[PDB]
Amino acid sequence: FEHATTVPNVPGIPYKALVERAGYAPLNLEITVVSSELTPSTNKEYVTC
Amino acid sequence: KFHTVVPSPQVKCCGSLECKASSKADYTCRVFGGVYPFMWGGAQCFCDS
Amino acid sequence: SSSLVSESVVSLAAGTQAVLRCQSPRMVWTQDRLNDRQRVVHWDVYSTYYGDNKMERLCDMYSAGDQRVYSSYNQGRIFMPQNAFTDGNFSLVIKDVAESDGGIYSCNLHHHYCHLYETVKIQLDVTKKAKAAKEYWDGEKAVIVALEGSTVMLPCVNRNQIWTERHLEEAQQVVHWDRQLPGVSHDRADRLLDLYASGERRAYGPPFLRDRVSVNTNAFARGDFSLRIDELERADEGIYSCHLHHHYCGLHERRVFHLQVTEPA
Repeated sequence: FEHATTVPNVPGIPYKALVERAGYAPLNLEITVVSSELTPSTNKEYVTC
Repeated sequence: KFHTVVPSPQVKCCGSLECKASSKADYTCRVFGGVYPFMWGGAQCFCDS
Repeated sequence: SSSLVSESVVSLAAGTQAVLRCQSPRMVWTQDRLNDRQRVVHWDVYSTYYGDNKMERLCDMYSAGDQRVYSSYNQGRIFMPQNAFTDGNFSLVIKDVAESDGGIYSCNLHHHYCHLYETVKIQLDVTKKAKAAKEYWDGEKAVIVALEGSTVMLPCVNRNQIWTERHLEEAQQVVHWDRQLPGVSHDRADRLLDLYASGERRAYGPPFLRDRVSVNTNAFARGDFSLRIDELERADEGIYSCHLHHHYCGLHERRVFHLQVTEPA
């Protein structure tokens, strides 16, 4: 089963959700963003000193 | 263009075996019971399935 | 003077080329002295429980370097003390052990300049809750039946000077070939040759002896200090002693050959 959510992008804030389907008991779903990593693309122009 | 690696199958004679995952790209595994491999020499195992 | 490591006896005839083979791979020396005293402590976990599961290299740390956590997810989860090299403590901390974390961890310290290494194994078995969490010894390691969902600490502390940055006189490999002639005492033996990792070489005795008594040309590039004694004279007998020293690492090796020469009738 596929189930979507919108989770705040902040570390150490668990998000709780469920999944509803007939004939099956609800199942807990915990999402945690352990750590972000924003890596950009760069090119070396030159070096001075 | 890629090339499929087809390593020799791990045969267990008169025993039981299980799959194990690996780090190779696209690694796929599967076990099969009831095998009875044969060769130009003859049977490579001797037990009925 | 170097403490006893290897002692041997040799016998040869006069007019023959003797080879007293002194060698020590730990006397190999690196031409690069740029902070060559780098130490890397890293933790390698193999999850033998999950069948044949590829081992995970959780964390690296370099003396004069960062504690890089290999995988982004493990960031925060895996922790090692920041003063690890300063105090010698290299234990690991897993903030929340889960079934995925179970396995045999192994801390490994590596010293580049000495080309030395050490390592110890510690197991981490994950049990559901505190009714089965404990620690024991299997026979080669300490095993922690860890509390799932809570912090667990895997210990290893190497209390040795090799893994600390206190001043060590920045010593480098040096070698002294002496020859205790018959009737002479050891550590008073007339020096035959002196070598240093920097290529410094000193010879002793008459020039003919220096030509005959000679150590290989690239000793420290090979960790070899074999002494050739060409066209042996019966006066070239005695206890030859090669003292190999590296005080920065603690090498104090002695390699001895009791070369007794004989003559025809």
